Amino acid sequence: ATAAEIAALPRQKVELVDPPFVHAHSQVAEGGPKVVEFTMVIEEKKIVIDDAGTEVHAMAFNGTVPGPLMVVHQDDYLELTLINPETNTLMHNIDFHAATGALGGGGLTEINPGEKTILRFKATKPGVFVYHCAPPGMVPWHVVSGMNGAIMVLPREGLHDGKGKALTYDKIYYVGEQDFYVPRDENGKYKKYEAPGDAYEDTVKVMRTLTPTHVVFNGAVGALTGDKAMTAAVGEKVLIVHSQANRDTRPHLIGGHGDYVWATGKFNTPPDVDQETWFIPGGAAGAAFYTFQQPGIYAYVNHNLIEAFELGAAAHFKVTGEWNDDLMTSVLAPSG
Amino acid sequence: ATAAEIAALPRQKVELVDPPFVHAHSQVAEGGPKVVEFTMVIEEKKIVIDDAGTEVHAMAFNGTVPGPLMVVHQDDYLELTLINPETNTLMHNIDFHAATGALGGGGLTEINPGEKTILRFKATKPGVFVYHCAPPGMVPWHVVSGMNGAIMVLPREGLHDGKGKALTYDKIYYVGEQDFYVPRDENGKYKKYEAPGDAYEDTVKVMRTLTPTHVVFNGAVGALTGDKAMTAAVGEKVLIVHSQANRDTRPHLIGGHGDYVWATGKFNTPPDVDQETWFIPGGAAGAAFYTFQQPGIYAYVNHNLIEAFELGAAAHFKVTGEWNDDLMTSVLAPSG
Amino acid sequence: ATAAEIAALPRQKVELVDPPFVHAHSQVAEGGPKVVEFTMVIEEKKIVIDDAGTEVHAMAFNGTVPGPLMVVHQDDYLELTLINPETNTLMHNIDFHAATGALGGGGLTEINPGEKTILRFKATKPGVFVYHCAPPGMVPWHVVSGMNGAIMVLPREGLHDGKGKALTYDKIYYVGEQDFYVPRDENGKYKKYEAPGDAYEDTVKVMRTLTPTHVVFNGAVGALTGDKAMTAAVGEKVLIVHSQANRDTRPHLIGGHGDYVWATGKFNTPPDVDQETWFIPGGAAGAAFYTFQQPGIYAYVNHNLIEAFELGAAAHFKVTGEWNDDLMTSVLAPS
Ligand SMILES: [Cl-]
Ligand SMILES: [Cl-]
Ligand SMILES: [Cl-]
Ligand SMILES: [Cu+2]
Ligand SMILES: [Cu+2]
Ligand SMILES: [Cu+2]
Ligand SMILES: [Cu+2]
Ligand SMILES: [Cu+2]
Ligand SMILES: [Cu+2]
Repeated sequence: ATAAEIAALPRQKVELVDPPFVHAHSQVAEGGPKVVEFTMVIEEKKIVIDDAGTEVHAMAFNGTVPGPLMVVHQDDYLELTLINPETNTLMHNIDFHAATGALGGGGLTEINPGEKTILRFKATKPGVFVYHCAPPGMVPWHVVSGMNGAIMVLPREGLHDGKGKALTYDKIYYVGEQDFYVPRDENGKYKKYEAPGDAYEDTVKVMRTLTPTHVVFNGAVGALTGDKAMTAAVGEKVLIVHSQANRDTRPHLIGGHGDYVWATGKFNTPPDVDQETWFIPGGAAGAAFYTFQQPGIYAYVNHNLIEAFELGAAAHFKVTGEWNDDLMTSVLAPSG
Repeated sequence: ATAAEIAALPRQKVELVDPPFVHAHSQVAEGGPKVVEFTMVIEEKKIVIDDAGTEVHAMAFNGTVPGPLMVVHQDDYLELTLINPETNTLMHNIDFHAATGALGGGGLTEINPGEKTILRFKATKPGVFVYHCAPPGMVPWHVVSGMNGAIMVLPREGLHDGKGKALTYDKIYYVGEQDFYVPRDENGKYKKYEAPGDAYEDTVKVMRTLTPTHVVFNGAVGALTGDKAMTAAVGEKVLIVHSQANRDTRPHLIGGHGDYVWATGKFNTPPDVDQETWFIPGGAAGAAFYTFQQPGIYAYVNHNLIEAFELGAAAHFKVTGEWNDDLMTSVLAPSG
Repeated sequence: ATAAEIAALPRQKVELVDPPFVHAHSQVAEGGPKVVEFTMVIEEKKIVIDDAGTEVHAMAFNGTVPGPLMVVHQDDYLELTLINPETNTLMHNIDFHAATGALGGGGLTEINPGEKTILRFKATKPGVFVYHCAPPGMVPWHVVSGMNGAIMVLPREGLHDGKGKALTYDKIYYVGEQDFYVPRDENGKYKKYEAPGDAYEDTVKVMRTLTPTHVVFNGAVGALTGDKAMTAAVGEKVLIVHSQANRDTRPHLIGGHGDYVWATGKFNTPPDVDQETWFIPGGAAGAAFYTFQQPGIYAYVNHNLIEAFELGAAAHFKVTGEWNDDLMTSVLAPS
């Protein structure tokens, strides 16, 4: 409770890392409640989202779409230092779905270019939760320009299945999924603009059709493919955290399953098991736990396959290890 | 069980109230099975749904969009007197998703202007359920002109969490979400018509694109905002019933959570907990239970933020009490 | 399981049947693990999908949209012989969402016209699961041309509720839902094409709007209405398996409920109960169990009612038996 007791608590400063990677943390909390501190600089910046050179004026927490994942434990205090540099042109703020009161922090964090703010909240509820910018009058526009990310609030005792048993992951990835609404000119070619402000009226028009032009993981078509593929090994236990701040998605691991999925993203709700494809509503985060059993390339997709393969929502995993013929075997290879 | 047994049961006449309020009722059932009696008159009427004077020909149970919430207990009989006055122009009926047989009651209740009908059914399954009009050949048209609502079938012992702890609400609010399909002319302006029949062909064209022009709560943009804000106090337990007869929604309380959410709306299915954003599929109702911990303004939204902030799907809660600094605090107010 | 052990398992050839019917199987497995063998031939053919004569070039497992349901039990091996006849024009393959490895078997089954393949996998997880075609660089096009179906992997002990009480169905039906994306010319008329590859660029343009032209059960508007309605009696227990390989759906039985719904489709996840409307995400199969209580015509719909009644997603059940006045009665008939 008391502001004096909260001053007595240990501090712990964390350096953030860019998605899909997640900063060092422990699954089981060592010691009692802490004030965990993060800093993020907001950058408005031109990003290129596909191979044609299509451009978006992105509004990015820490310079990335999505914003980085922050990890705390249940009953920690998270303390954010949020900086809007004077080179920015817009007011921004932050709403944590994880937090209680003042529009998730958004009423207390309104910062113009050149301003900074520090917010603290108590992470009372365990799970993965979306955060996003939400300035009055301009909420969808900042969210759909990439201004969103996730936090994970781990239970103090680490993850468990529905019936008590410990689930320890070997590695964790964060896939942030983004719907973009890029205006087209008379000839169906993507438009380009000088400042974010100039794109406003044209983007609102595309938004009102409810149809994105691109749906991407980590900011761009193919950002998580080729040599940017996520990696694992046969027998390795992976947690995939997935968020969508504005629109529904239906993740699917091609060649795999979600062994335990917290599809609502909340760790006091017991996970579904043996999932082929799970569902994360717009404005939520989810998490899926899988142990790889076969080596090779996997694709991780939004299973609206038009959104996956036409709009850009596909990532790769490259998995090393030995093939298991009991699980699957080619009895007769393709032959005439 | 037998007709004679039903004829012996006490009757209870209930006066309906307009959404978002809900008629007087008891959470734990007072005594044994009753025949609960309700009367609704159907009104066809022009409504104005936005601040630009946009009109819809609404087809409204008891004159409101959505129609009123009816509350019974498990194993009561709901006996509905449905009235279609001579001042109306179309045939209407009612399908309760809570009922078993004859298309939810739809096949037994087709009434022309000038007619009435009395339907009785046993409320065998506890939960919140959609009701809606469904005239053969004309089902979606009546549903997206506002002709839908919800009933709540309480367990006789009241609400309980997933492991038997009782859940008593202080307040209950009914939010009905509606997708509308308003035709435009060649110049972008919404069309007006002089009767409901005349809008039919044009509306069907809009409906087939599957893209609503407006998504609203309680019949209009801003219906439940500012001074028509729903009210609670810090410490109050509130039940929010949300329905959508046609299209999916993803409710979120900005600054809050769904402590217990029956996302499917069915009380024999254990609620999800600590929800940030939950999902209600088109054709269903869901309910969220939450204890306010912080005072101030809260927005209640469909978290496709385009639908919420551009299309109309936003309500307010005004909450009184004192601020809890342990839960959230501004460490450094915005500043250069 | 030693190599010797796998090698000596009994084999069983199963003859497939067309949706919405399901091949003969037992709910409780009889005996120990088996290798269950199925054969399917791929057919590219023009089908008529609505009452206006709109045609599509379907890419059809076994000649049907959806593909047939295959039924095995947990820890059975499923061994599929997949044939692509010389008269087809395109390479096809298969990805079982039930299988582990090589893109669900898609990396091992790429067959040109004139070729066959045999894939074997162990069915380790119980549930209903989508299967679909998935050729590299053309995945959505084969899926939305109807090249998808479902399998059911039953628990060895049959279905159970949450409480561990057995659930035994009398009848099972498979409803495959398909989103089609049919191009139109500038007059608003649906286009017709000579060969499947001719339709490609125009179809991808419709696909990118994310708005299907038609949403149908069993390959056409009205396919499961009228004389082809599904049948049951008062007192029968019915399992409805439903799949959608690309797009969300929200099934509803008008006049009925889902007593037990495995909405995610996976039998180790306890079912939801007393459902009005349930939700199956694109890329999944779901299952609903219901005991009919009343006779009459029921409609079974996607409960986006525009998709149901304007785009084609509506089926019928005709149920025989006697009316129960306790459950519902007309006290005063329209007057
Ligand atoms: Cl896939
Ligand atoms: Cl929000
Ligand atoms: Cl319906
Ligand atoms: Cu912003
Ligand atoms: Cu939000
Ligand atoms: Cu009506
Ligand atoms: Cu309905
Ligand atoms: Cu194919
Ligand atoms: Cu798939």
